[PDB]
Amino acid sequence: ASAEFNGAIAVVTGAGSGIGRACAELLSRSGANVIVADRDIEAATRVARATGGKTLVLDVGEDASVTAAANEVRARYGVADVLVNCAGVLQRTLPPGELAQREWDVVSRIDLRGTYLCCAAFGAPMADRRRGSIVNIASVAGMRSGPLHAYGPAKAGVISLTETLAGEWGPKGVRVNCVSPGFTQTPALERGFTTHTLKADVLRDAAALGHIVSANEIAEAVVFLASERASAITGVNLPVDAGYLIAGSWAAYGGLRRE
Amino acid sequence: ASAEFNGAIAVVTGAGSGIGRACAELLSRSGANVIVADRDIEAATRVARATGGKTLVLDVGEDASVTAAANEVRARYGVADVLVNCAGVLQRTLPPGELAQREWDVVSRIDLRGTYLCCAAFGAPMADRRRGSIVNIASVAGMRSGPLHAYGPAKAGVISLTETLAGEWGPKGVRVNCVSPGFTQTPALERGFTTLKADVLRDAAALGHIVSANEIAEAVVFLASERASAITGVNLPVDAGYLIAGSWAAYGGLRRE
Amino acid sequence: ASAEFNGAIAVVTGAGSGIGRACAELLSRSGANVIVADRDIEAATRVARATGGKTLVLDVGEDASVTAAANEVRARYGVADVLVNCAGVLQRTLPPGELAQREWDVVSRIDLRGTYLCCAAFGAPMADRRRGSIVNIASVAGMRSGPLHAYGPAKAGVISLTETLAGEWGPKGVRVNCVSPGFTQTPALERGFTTHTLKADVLRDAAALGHIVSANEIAEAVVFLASERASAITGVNLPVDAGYLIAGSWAAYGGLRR
Amino acid sequence: ASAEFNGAIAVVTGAGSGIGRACAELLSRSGANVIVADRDIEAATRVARATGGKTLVLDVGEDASVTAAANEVRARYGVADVLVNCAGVLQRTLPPGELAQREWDVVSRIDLRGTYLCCAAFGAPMADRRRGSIVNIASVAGMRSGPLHAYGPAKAGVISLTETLAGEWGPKGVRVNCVSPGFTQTPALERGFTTHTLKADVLRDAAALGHIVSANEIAEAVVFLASERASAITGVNLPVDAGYLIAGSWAAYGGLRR
Ligand SMILES: NC(=O)c1ccc[n+]([C@@H]2O[C@H](COP(=O)([O-])OP(=O)(O)OC[C@H]3O[C@@H](n4cnc5c(N)ncnc54)[C@H](O)[C@@H]3O)[C@@H](O)[C@H]2O)c1
Ligand SMILES: NC(=O)c1ccc[n+]([C@@H]2O[C@H](COP(=O)([O-])OP(=O)(O)OC[C@H]3O[C@@H](n4cnc5c(N)ncnc54)[C@H](O)[C@@H]3O)[C@@H](O)[C@H]2O)c1
Ligand SMILES: NC(=O)c1ccc[n+]([C@@H]2O[C@H](COP(=O)([O-])OP(=O)(O)OC[C@H]3O[C@@H](n4cnc5c(N)ncnc54)[C@H](O)[C@@H]3O)[C@@H](O)[C@H]2O)c1
Ligand SMILES: NC(=O)c1ccc[n+]([C@@H]2O[C@H](COP(=O)([O-])OP(=O)(O)OC[C@H]3O[C@@H](n4cnc5c(N)ncnc54)[C@H](O)[C@@H]3O)[C@@H](O)[C@H]2O)c1
Repeated sequence: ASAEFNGAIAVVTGAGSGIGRACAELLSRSGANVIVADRDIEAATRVARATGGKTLVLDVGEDASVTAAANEVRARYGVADVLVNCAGVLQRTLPPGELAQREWDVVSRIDLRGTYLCCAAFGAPMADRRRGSIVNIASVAGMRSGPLHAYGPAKAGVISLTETLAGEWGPKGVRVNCVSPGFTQTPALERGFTTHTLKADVLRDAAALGHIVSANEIAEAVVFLASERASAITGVNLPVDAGYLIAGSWAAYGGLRRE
Repeated sequence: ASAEFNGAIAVVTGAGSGIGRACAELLSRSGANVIVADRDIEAATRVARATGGKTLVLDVGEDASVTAAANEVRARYGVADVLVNCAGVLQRTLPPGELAQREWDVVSRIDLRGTYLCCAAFGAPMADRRRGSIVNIASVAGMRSGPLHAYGPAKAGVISLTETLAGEWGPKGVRVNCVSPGFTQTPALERGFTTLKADVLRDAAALGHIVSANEIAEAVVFLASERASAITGVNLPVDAGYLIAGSWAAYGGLRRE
Repeated sequence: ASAEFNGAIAVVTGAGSGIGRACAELLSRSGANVIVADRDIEAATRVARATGGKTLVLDVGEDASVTAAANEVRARYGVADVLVNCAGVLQRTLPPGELAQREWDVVSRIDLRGTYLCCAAFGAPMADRRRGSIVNIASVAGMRSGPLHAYGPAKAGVISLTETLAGEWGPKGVRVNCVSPGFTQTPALERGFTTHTLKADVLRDAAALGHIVSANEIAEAVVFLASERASAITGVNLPVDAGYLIAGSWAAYGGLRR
Repeated sequence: ASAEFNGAIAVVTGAGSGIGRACAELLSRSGANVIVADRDIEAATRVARATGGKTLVLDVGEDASVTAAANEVRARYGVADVLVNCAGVLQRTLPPGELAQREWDVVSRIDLRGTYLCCAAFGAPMADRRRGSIVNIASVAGMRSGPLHAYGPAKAGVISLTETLAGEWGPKGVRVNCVSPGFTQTPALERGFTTHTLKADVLRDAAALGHIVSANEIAEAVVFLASERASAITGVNLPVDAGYLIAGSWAAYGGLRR
């Protein structure tokens, strides 16, 4: 535990599960007053009870929901000091034509547009106040090819939006960065194992360190960038991926040189 | 003029103006049978008359329009050999909160989703046929910071989608690449001068030029052609050195004449 | 039919073999007056006889050789219109400690420093004359991880130097770009097969298009960038790799769908 | 507390001044046993008196110096747990031809080759023991164009080498990452002000946050990556630049909105 965020209001979207839960837990253990924001109130309530945080009902796919949630935070607590955008959904890894356009649309709406909605609603007041730190959650899938024709582009959009906002709000004292997880142990990744969409040993083999990343490891990088340890860092994308991005190019040379 | 695309069916979206028009002109001068596709039927027809191409009514923001256009092409001409995705719109350069969410949505719908709609509708038949070349139009704005919180992310999405498709369809023999224009002289840029200042754009590029639509088209046509037979999944900036020049300010700026 | 150079003077380093040979051949077929430059005069002569170009002895690891070559070009032909830096060497794919420091030093000296030597010697006069186009040869190995602790860094150095020079000389009308080949069929790649450092089917499998790149395919990209068809392109790195950079990230999803 | 190292041995090169000094200081405050390594014993002694660390004479431009220093660390303390490569030099911002080749060579030898020498000498034993964390210092100048035809390429080389080593040694449990500072307040930057090579207000204006980066701010990112809080991070380049990389592209739109 630490006092690094004592007094800080930290809104974490998607905080009921996975990466957002781990960020909420670490921010709370670091002293922050965490707003546990999720569309799933049961999950958010469980996390808030464990962290001492406060729940906020938030559907990032619904403009009215985001606007209302932002107004509730301002009225009840104050201008957010930290915003972490973890709400997101995955997609089936289907090629164009097999992937339903409806599925493509949902991924874009939640993962890119929903992050924009929250940055605008929670972050514009930060720029007005002249202080704040925003951390978005992108993905290695936003950085390289893969069978994710909605999720890849949406996460690449998050990397871009992190850069555009960092330039817009830098002169107003707000830092905006993003973390790009590799394959991270969460209930979403477990559902991929259950549908046989992914295989755990295949994911380990695809990473230079031979590990699947833990939600807590992602949260450490988010909290670093959200904190004053990162006071000079803005507009960056930090991959936390156990070396996934490193390993793929070794196959032409016979693969990683393993134990 | 050349025969490099003799016999090829080349669908160009947004071909009524600007970059798409220059691509249609150069593809036609290179021998292709150009399908001049646009939401603006009068503009498409002017370009088709000049190029010997054929018009195709296409609104990349309407799924039914894209599906019908792809079906017309397949029945009247055949499977496309080349698809160039130039249809697109710009946005007002407003910060979050000032930019209307409706404006953000339109840009994402046309510039990213509309390119996906056309890649799926025209490009899946290419993958089934085991040959084709697709060139998307991104932007330097998809590569660096700027005051375009819809357009930047959408164009970054185009760069990503070019990569994801190149991997999906590489084993089926379809190459997918993208060109990222800098500031390019088109009627859309002229509307910016009447938001943007021409001297400022020249100063922001290492070569001191605004890119012409024809210069963009040369890069598109290179990537679409067999001169690029081993090139897939790449983003080619055609920007007069905009991406190069910004980092010089800390050292006193470009060292000019 | 790829471009027209109208007699432009084009100096190609490493032009006796592989990528440089293919660049010299296509430039000559495209109307350029090619200067076939190489450390191996016998290989340069063979290529120059086939291209109608002229030979130039050039060892990019020897400062005096680069200076003397630039002086010969200036006196005999004039300032170059095009420079293509293809001279290069590979390395054994050994981890640090197994890799001899002497091997590391050679690769850095030839592949990065030697390209800098030629850009300074042949390219500064281009900037003085307010025109020219320079194409460097980097590699996908300068863009991603691999067992190449000298060659990767040197080729990443070439990508950077392309950007730095593009900015220095952009205002003087000189474009500077680079091509990053993937695995390309040359005698240097053949030595990787013979020594069993590389396996041809493994290289095809590692590319989204399932091919090894040909030297001519690299030359087409070099010639495009060197030509007026690329008059607005500067400071860019163009990968020509059959989709090597694309394919590696698919393994986590079960690999390429073949 | 930024991190806890529990007595881990941390070798910091260039630790007598600037970024290396700040890294040594924060590592010591975070519980590491710091080895303050520098070519200048006087500066290293001053830093080590403040950190309780131990001094090591190290010239990263002399192979025998690096080898002897690694042997002394192994003999006196053990295999390093952490290595931070901060030894470096800048260059005059001159175009090719005006920049002496001797100046180009020094920058490449110290900034890229010297980092490779240290990664090989101190890092191969880490891979052998199956544990360690290495942080290299690159620069934003290794990521974008500028008037730095040696320093840009050398620092791009460091970003590459970080990736190549991360792949080589990842399977042996060693993480390798790098930090790319922007303009950072050190004696080296002050020499740029004194020579009027740089102007402080120009550097602030070129960053989205309007600041010059402090040496301590760089050290925080180095210590995060070196620590177990970054146990899943390898092969990455983390810019710490107050938004320099963000700001340049705004000029076309009228500049930053201040
Ligand atoms: N798990 C991975 O391997 C991985 C990898 C890369 C990126 N990511 C990204 O990290 C973030 C979280 O991933 P996760 O693994 O923690 O998934 P998760 O399913 O375990 O948690 C996601 C949370 O987001 C909430 N949520 C979903 N849609 C929402 C909506 N419209 N409005 C509000 N809340 C919504 C969910 O209720 C859920 O609690 C996502 O952006 C994900 O794309 C995850
Ligand atoms: N001009 C530049 O500086 C510049 C820079 C970077 C990127 N781009 C991109 O190049 C592409 C073309 O730009 P331009 O300068 O030629 O603009 P332009 O206005 O001159 O031409 C754009 C064409 O797209 C058509 N179009 C717009 N929406 C459409 C829709 N839903 N369906 C079908 N057609 C539609 C328009 O009718 C028009 O004919 C765009 O993607 C643009 O974002 C332009
Ligand atoms: N073949 C590939 O797969 C591949 C991949 C990526 C990059 N590259 C790069 O392409 C360029 C050409 O490679 P290649 O495959 O054609 O090799 P190659 O052996 O077929 O030809 C290389 C030429 O460079 C000459 N040369 C070597 N050192 C020289 C020196 N100091 N001075 C003058 N000439 C010298 C050689 O005599 C030879 O003629 C190199 O830079 C290489 O690193 C090659
Ligand atoms: N200051 C900046 O703005 C900035 C920006 C980007 C990157 N960097 C990089 O950070 C690192 C340190 O920069 P700094 O500002 O702290 O410089 P500095 O002059 O303040 O300190 C550098 C230290 O490196 C030592 N050193 C130099 N050459 C050496 C050699 N052969 N062997 C051993 N020690 C040697 C010096 O004795 C000195 O103590 C460098 O790699 C630099 O390139 C600095």
